[PDB]
Amino acid sequence: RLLRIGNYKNTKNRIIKETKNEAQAIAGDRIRMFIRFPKFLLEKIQDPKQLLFAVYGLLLHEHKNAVVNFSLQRWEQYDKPVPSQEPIVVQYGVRRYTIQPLFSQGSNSPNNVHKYERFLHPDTVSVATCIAPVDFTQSPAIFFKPSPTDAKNIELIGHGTFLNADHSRILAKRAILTGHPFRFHKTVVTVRYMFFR
Amino acid sequence: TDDFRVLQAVEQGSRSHEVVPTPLIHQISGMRSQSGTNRAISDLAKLSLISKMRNVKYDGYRLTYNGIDYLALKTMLNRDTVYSVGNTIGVGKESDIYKVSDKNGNPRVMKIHRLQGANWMHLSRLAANKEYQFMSMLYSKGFKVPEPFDNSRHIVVMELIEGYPMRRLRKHKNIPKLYSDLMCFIVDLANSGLIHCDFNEFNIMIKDKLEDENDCGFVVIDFPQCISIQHQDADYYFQRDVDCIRRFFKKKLKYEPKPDSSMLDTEGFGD
RNA sequence: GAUAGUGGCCUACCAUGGUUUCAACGGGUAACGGGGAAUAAGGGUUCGAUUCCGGAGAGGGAGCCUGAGAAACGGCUACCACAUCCAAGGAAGGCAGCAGGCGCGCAAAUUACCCAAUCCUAAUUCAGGGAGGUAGUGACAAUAAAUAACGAUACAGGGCCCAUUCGGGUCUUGUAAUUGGAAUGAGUACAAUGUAAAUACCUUAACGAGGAACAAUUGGAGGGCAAGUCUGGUGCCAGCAGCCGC
RNA sequence: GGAAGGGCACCACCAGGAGUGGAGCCUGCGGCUUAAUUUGACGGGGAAACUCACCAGGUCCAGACACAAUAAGGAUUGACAGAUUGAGAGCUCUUUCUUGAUUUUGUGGGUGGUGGUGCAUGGCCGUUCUUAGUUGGUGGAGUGAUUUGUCUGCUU
RNA sequence: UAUUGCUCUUCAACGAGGAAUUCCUAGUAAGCGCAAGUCAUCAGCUUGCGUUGAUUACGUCCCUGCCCUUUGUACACACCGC
RNA sequence: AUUUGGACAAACUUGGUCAUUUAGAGGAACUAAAAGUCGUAACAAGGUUUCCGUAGGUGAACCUGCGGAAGGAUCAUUAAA
Repeated sequence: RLLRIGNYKNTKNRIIKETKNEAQAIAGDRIRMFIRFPKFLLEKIQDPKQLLFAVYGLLLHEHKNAVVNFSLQRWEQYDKPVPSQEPIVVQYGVRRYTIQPLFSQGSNSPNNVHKYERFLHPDTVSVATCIAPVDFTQSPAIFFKPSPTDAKNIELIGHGTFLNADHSRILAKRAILTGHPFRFHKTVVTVRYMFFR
Repeated sequence: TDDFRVLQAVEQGSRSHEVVPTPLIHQISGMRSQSGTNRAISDLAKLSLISKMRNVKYDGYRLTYNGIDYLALKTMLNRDTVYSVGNTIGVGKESDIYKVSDKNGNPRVMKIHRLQGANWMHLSRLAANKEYQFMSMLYSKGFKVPEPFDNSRHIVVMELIEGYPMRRLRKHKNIPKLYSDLMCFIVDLANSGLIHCDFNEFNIMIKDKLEDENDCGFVVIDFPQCISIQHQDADYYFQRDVDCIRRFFKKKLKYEPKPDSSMLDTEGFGD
C-alpha cells in the first residue's frame, strides 16, 4: 500500500515543471486565502503579530507514504548509541515526523540489496530506510530525540538529507554460525562446537 | 549468470591461439581487477580445471579434461537438460557412460567423450558431432534407435531405455518372425547402403512392453563398425551379420531357416 | 582666403602625379608610448594599467563664451542615452577626484584627523588646499629574528691516559613529564619621549613562565625526491588520481 | 615453429603361444543403502574377539597450584557383606568399621601441554637426477646481450 | 550372515565366447602341483621351488609411444572485417 | 526679442546591406552510471607480398584495369686468388 514512484529525480523535476506550469498567483502578491480548517483547532489560533504564523505550500502526493531513504551522519560529540528500532523525530522539509528507521549502509549494490545494522554505525554515514511520506525538494534533514530533561525538548542525534523515494532498497540480517577446528588431519578437519544436532 | 558467462568467455578465449598465457585470460574476460581473474584461475587450478605450463620466459595455461563440462552443463542449462550428475553404468573406450537426471526428474544418459591442449577436446568434439549426426541419420531414415537429446560440444546426453541384452534372453514365442525380422533388418541396412559388421548378441537390445498386445521394438548400437557397401570387404561383413544371427538362432533359439537367407548379390538389387 | 604663423589648411584654375615584395594599402590587438620589470655563462624570451616624462578623455558626439592660455566638464549650449524632484505649469544632472554604495567578477580598504611637514594659489608672512601628510583596514611583496639557556644528580654508555682490578680525574651523549638556582620579552602599565593632536616605535618605575598550554604550522614518507622491513581497519566508495604505477 | 631423420622396446608392431573381456564364482574399486556398511589410491588391508581406526548404547576418570569457608565430639578416604543391576560392569545408602584434611564446594592466573597446529634451528628410513655430456678457468673478438670452446668430415 | 574339514543327496547357467584388452623368445611360454609368509581355521593373496615341456621371430620403426637431435621460425604480439 | 545667407555639424527618418544579443517556433542529428528487443551476441571463421598514382564496380568487407617502387631471402653454375 505504498506509493511506488519509479525514478525520483526525473519525476521530481517533472512535477516541479508541472508546479511552475500551475503557479496561479506568483511571489510578490497579497492573498486572502481560505484554508480548510476545523473548528476545534481554533483554540490554538494565536495573536499573529505575537506568535509567528507561517503558511507553506505542498506538492503532489507528498502526503502519501513510500519507502523513503534519508542520509544520516552522527552529530559531533554525540557518543550515545541508538538502534534501528527507537522512535526518533526527523525534520525534513518542514515536517517533523516520528520515525523508526532501518539503519543501512549505502555502499552501492548492483541488485539494490543492503545490510541491516542493529545500531547506528559510529564512524560513517548511514541510510535511514523507512515507511514515510515523500519530499520533492531534497531538503536538509535533522534527526533528534524528544526529551523534557534537556533545556530544549530535543536531543540532537545528527543531521541528514532526504535522499530518495526508493522501495527497491531492501535489508538483510546476518547470523553467523561458528565452530572451532579442533584437530587437524590437515585436509579433513574435525570441527568442534558449531552445530549440536 | 555472470561467472558462467566469463567462463564461456575464456572458453571463447581458447579458439584464438595455442596454449593460452595468463594475460590473455586476464583480458579476454575483461573483468575489473587482479582479484576476479587470478582467484578464478586459482579455483580452476586447485580443482584441476587448468594447469600451468611455464616454457622459458613464458607463462601459459593448460586446460585439462576437467574444466570444460561445467560450460557444457551451462550449454545444457541453456537447452533445458540435466541438473544432477553421476551413476556409472559402462566405461567404454571412446566415451564414459553415466546415468543422470534433469530438473524434471527423468533419468538420462551422459556419454562424455575423451579421445592435450586442443586435440583431445576437439577430437572428442568431432566424435560427439559425428555420432549425433549418425543418430540423426538413423532416426531420419526411421531406424528404431534411442532418441538424441543433445550433443553438448563433446558430451552426448540422450535417453535411457529399459532393455537387457540378448545373451540373457532365453527365447521368445515368435521365433521365426524374429528371424525374419533380423534378416529383413539387415536387408534394410543394405537398402540404406550400410553394413553393421558387429551385429552381435551384445548389440541388439529389446524393449518389452507387454505379453498380450506384443507392441515392442529394438535398439541397435553399432556405431564405429558401420561400413558402406562400396568398400572392399562388405560381402563377408553382411554374411557375418546374417550368419551370426543364424548361428545364434541355431545355438540359443534352436531355429534353422526354412527360407534361404539373403546374400550380398541378393541385396545388390536393393538401394 | 583663413591663421598667431608657414602648409591643399581651404577655395578657384591648371597639370597627372604620389606609395608599393626594402611588404604599400587593408585586417587583428585581451596595443597609451618610454624611463623600466622578471629571468639567464653568453646571446636571448616575456611583461611595462601602475609612484617619473609625454599623450588622450571626463556618459557619447558636436559647437562655443571668457581669458595670455580651454574647443575646459567640480564652465555654458543643442542632440543622443540614462536618470532626479514636482502642487504637473515646470526645474535640476554628470564620482575615469577623496571617502562610500549598487552591479560585475578569482580579484581589490575608512563615508577618520590635519594643513605641523612638502609644495602650490591669492590682493598674500596670517586665508585656502581629500594636492599632500597622519592613523585605521592590510600575511601584495621586503628586512631583522622569540618559541628557551645553564647547572648538579643518578642510570646507561663511549672515549682519554693511569687499569695491577679497584678507582683517579677530563670530555660528550642519552634519558629520568628527577631536581636546582638563573636570564628575558610577548603581554599589562606610573611616567617621559614622540606627534598638529594622538596611536605605535626607541627608553623606563611596578607586575608578567617550568613554559603537564605564554602549546608552530604546512605539505609528505614506492620511484623521480629526503623520509616506514611499524601497527590496526579496509580489500561491498576499494590497485589508488600531476608521470610511471605495483 | 604442427620440418624431416635415427634409435629400440613384446608396458610397440609383425611370426605366433597363453589368454582376458563370453558362463558361473572368488577378490579389489566405484555406486546405492544404512544406524555403521570406518578410512586411503595393493595400502602386509587376509579374515567372528583383538587388530578397528565405524555405529546402538551403558559407563569410569578428569581440574594442577593459589585461594574464602569448612576440623579429629568429625571433612573425608578406604576393607567390606547385604538392598543391588539394567544386557553386563559400574553407582547410591544401612551396618562391621579404617577414618584423619588425601578434606568437600565454588572460584582466580594455568598446571596438562600424555590438546595441539604454525615460526625457526639441526637433521633423517623409500629414496633419486639410481647425474651416459655438460660445466666452469680464462682467452680473444663484440656498448650491452653474444661468438668460440660446444666443429666441415668420419666413427662408436 | 553358515571359519573350516567329512558323508549322502539337490545337478544351475555354460556347446570355445563381442566391441575391445594383457604378457611373451629356451627350459622361456604354457600346464602342473609343492614349500615358505600372511596362518587361531581356510586361498581364489603374495613369493620361491621343482616335474612335463610347445609354436614362432631373432626383423621393423609401419601402429603405439618414448626420447634424441637438425633447424624453416616467434607475425617479437601487424591489419582487419567483428 | 526677432530675422537672411553661410561654413561647422550633433542627430533623426527612410530603404538596402553585413555583424550580432536574443527570445520563441520548426526541424534534424549525438549520447548514455537508463531500461528492455532482434541481427551475424549464445556466429562461423576467413584474408593475409607490401605499397604509390589514376579509373571503375562495389559490398559487412573490398576486388579489377594501367604504370611505377622494394620500404622483398642470389643457391648453384664460368672465371679469379
